[PDB]
Amino acid sequence: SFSGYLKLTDNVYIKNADIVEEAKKVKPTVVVNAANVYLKHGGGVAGALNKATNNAMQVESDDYIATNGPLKVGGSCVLSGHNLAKHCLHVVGPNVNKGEDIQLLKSAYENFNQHEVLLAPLLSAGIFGADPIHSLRVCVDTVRTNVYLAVFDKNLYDKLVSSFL
Repeated sequence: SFSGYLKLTDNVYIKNADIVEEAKKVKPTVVVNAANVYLKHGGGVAGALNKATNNAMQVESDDYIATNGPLKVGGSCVLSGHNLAKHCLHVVGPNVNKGEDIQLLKSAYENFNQHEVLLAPLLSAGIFGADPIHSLRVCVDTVRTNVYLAVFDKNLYDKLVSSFL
């Protein structure tokens, strides 16, 4: 079970944590990856989760892409969670640095509603370029299932909690 989280709403919780370390500790049913459409887990959360699986996530992902083609921005797929979780829900939030529509962030968060409980990062935050305060707002206003958000950056976590409406 999840420990040390601050409750933001009925169903959204938040913690200043490294999502890889959190996943290894909890071994949740679902860990969300901040994926791109190609499932190329190079950096940010995706690079870190993939490195923790010894690249097994990338090998599985390349086979998934070879069979199915790329995901849509705002879409997702369920793959193995490897040593981190039962499943990994790869969700593609819009990458504002690639000129993608920020309105797709709500569509991206809607994927979380297919799972009762998830360990997740803030979608489109970090190297995806969106405002994490906005991502948290969209998360709380979209996700209805139980989401445990791991925010790596302490200063960002404090800003998110202190500005939460």
